[PDB]
Amino acid sequence: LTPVTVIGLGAMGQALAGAFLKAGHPTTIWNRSPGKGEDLVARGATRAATPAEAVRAGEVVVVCVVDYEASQSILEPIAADLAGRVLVNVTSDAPERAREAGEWAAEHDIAYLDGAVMIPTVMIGTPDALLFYSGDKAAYDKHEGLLKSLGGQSAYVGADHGLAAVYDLSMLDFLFTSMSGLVHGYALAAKDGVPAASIAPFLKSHISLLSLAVEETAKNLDEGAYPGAEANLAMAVEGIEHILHAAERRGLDVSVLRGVRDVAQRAVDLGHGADSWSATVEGARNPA
Amino acid sequence: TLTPVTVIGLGAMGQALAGAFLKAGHPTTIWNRSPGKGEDLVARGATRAATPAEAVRAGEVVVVCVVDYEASQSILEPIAADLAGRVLVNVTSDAPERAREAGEWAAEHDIAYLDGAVMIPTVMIGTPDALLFYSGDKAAYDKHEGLLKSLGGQSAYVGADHGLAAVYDLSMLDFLFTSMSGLVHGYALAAKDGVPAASIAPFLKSHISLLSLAVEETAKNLDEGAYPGAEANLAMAVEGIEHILHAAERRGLDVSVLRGVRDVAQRAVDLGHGADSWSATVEGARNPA
Ligand SMILES: NC(=O)c1ccc[n+]([C@@H]2O[C@H](COP(=O)([O-])OP(=O)(O)OC[C@H]3O[C@@H](n4cnc5c(N)ncnc54)[C@H](OP(=O)(O)O)[C@@H]3O)[C@@H](O)[C@H]2O)c1
Ligand SMILES: NC(=O)c1ccc[n+]([C@@H]2O[C@H](COP(=O)([O-])OP(=O)(O)OC[C@H]3O[C@@H](n4cnc5c(N)ncnc54)[C@H](OP(=O)(O)O)[C@@H]3O)[C@@H](O)[C@H]2O)c1
Repeated sequence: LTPVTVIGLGAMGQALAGAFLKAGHPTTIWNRSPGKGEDLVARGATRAATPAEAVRAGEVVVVCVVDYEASQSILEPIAADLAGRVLVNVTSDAPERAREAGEWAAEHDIAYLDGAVMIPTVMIGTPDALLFYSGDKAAYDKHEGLLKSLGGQSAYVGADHGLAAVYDLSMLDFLFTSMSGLVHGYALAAKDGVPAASIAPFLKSHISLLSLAVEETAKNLDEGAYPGAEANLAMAVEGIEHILHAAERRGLDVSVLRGVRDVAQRAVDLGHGADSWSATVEGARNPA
Repeated sequence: TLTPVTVIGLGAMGQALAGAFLKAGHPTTIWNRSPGKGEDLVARGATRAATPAEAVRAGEVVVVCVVDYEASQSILEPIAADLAGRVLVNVTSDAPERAREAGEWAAEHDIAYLDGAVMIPTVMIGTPDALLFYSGDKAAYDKHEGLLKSLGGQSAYVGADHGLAAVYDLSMLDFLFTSMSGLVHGYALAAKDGVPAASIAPFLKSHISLLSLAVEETAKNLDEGAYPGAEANLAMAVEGIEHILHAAERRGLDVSVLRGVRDVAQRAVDLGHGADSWSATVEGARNPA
């Protein structure tokens, strides 16, 4: 039963440590700020007094903090104590930061997986939870059972240390932008006296539509073909402008809709008014 | 015999509506401003009218589906005399203000009026996955419910206010178009590092599932004014968005949408919500600087 260490006792670090304990792994925890995660110690975790003590207690060291400025500020002073252990950083950040961390790990003889948690804390430790990994495949295979205690959908995506961050940020781009639009549409409805509870059942239709659009948009963008006969971009721009101006008249922030509209109109300017929404990729890639 | 219907507008959606009326056996008359559209509807049995006046005279119910209300009212106003008596159904997507103006005009001309919206793509018209909203004259909706239900399983009359369907429509399209922008953007980000969209797509089901539950939870949070952030705080999410925005900008992508996403979230943090959940961003949307 491989001993593991969790660096970071924010919401997600605590979830990761809890899943390791539930799976029966000896678990050691550490956080910059004191007093967090009381229940983890009640569940059997050892609380380390220093970062070096923490890493020396784990054959695998899992880091989950807010950014790589934070993670590397913790890890750089203790590089010598990471020798012979597998370092796994699941902090969400840019591929450039993951690649820099990977170069530093290689310099110090530290087996390295750079990863990402793609689901909320309550899903950690369940079969459906998705986590990405990239880097040392031998280390991933050796500790696959340990890692799968965090989520059944653990997905290794390649040896390049930035690849997990590519998949992570691309998906979060979609997710956060979508969550912004969800809040915004409910805010628009509320301005006109419609509670969100009345809109929510109908949005199931747009969730189903998004599932179809995931596949079609992927094929269109990979191909560079944007067939618009059944729904053209010029029509969509007019539709978006109606939303934009309605929300503006109601005193809502419309920075997001203005961006949606501007990127779409840019693609129209580039010749894509008869193409589908997928042609907006041309406006995103070729801004004015 | 079956109720005769007229479709005004032979763009993509008008053609789909006319095709569904034909499939159900309704006599169907069609008209479009520009020539040469919808000839396959004529082959399937539709009658092409030469003018909008002739088109409406052939229908007990008149269904309009054009690009905006500037367009629809420019067609309908000159033919008010021929519309009197008939039921007018406008499913063009536009602002509630335009729908209320059109409903007032119809009422002042003794035209029974439904204002509606098509919420799904053309392939779903005539199927159980169709969703259309209607608001306005309940008596006309009830009389012609069977005709309207030939378009789609979910045919939802929402209330008397002529602008109410438009509120439901634009609120949902706000979500849909914003989400579609993010889907294109995320795939574009992946491609900048050589990752095809086909490689990202299989994993997006995880986030569609998240969004499916967020639809319900976010609705409750906003209706209640409760934004519990213990398990995912807004300050953490702002940093996450920053990383996406910088990664994308450094790869040469337009980041206007992410900048807006971040700015509304940051405004909510500035209003005291850094420990609350993403739902607290409604306060930034409502109280811009
Ligand atoms: N639902 C979720 O919560 C969720 C889901 C998927 C992914 N994630 C990812 O998980 C990561 C952690 O997020 P979280 O939700 O756990 O955030 P959180 O609850 O805000 O925790 C932030 C963590 O980072 C630490 N930290 C920040 N700056 C630091 C510094 N300069 N030095 C040392 N430690 C520092 C904090 O330590 P202190 O306690 O000392 O501040 C804490 O342990 C993020 O990358 C996030 O995107 C989270
Ligand atoms: N396509 C979809 O997936 C979809 C889904 C849901 C809702 N809708 C809604 O359906 C409505 C129609 O969209 P669509 O996809 O059919 O658009 P489209 O294919 O671009 O067709 C536009 C229609 O409007 C007409 N039009 C434009 N300006 C006009 C004017 N000044 N006078 C008269 N006619 C005018 C066009 O006639 P000409 O041929 O003479 O230009 C055509 O019939 C929009 O409100 C849209 O949001 C569409």
